[PDB]
Amino acid sequence: AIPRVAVVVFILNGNSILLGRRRSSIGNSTFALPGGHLEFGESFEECAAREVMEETGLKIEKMKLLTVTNNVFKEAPTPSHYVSVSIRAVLVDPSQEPKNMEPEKCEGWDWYDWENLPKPLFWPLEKLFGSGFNPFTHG
Amino acid sequence: AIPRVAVVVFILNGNSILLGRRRSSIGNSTFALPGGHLEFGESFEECAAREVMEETGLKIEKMKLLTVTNNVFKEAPTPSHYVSVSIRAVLVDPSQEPKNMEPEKCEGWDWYDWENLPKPLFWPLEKLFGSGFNPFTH
Ligand SMILES: [Mg+2]
Ligand SMILES: [Mg+2]
Ligand SMILES: [Mg+2]
Ligand SMILES: [Mg+2]
Ligand SMILES: [Mg+2]
Ligand SMILES: [Mg+2]
Ligand SMILES: [N+]
Repeated sequence: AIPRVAVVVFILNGNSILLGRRRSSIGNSTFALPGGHLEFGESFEECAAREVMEETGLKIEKMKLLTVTNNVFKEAPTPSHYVSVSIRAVLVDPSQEPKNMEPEKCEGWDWYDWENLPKPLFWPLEKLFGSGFNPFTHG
Repeated sequence: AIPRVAVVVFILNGNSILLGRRRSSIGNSTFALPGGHLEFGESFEECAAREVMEETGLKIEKMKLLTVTNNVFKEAPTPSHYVSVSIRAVLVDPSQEPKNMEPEKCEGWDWYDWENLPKPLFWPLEKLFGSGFNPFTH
């Protein structure tokens, strides 16, 4: 069991970010960002765009590094440890509608306003926001 | 292969940081930070303190997250991909001096002034500095 790298993406659209409820052994039914495992040789930005495309169909651009978090799930059915690298991005076409391209892993994607975020948030996301982190203004 | 997580540590002492020349198949003889592989279940801060202790004997405190870099070495004898999390720290005892605890991996550790850094820096470190990154003010 070793720590595994994931990239997670804050897609900023107006005052909103894209979230979707997980269908997963970890954080089931909680609202989370699009994202996934970093592949060998891939950059953070390449991973962000690929994962967003694979999961939502959305085309993003202007990717920027935000932060990194350490997320240990010792009590999961398969104990897991993720190191999650967060990336900010925007839509190439702000009118583009999300699709649920991996519908066995997510209930669906929707936009949520920064001042009216849904609950329950996936714990790594809630914990990060609890530190005061704001993807619109960070860095 | 798969990307592997390392934690690397900027130990700030006055205007200086700790660096040591690698003995390695990647970046041999270049100046690098103390650090190493994150273990399962470990926090970034726990890893930083453990790796610094194992490599230098130094006791550090006040750890703080700085940034993360993606470092691919496709050309290495064994192709490697590291995701490096940088941590800032200071010495518990400012008078403590490092020891070369793992001479198989490093020639030794010394303090280098921010305005007079040595060369060659290990490429991930040189590339990070090339972006304007400064561990004292970040
Ligand atoms: Mg994945
Ligand atoms: Mg994947
Ligand atoms: Mg995917
Ligand atoms: Mg190591
Ligand atoms: Mg090690
Ligand atoms: Mg060691
Ligand atoms: N995660």
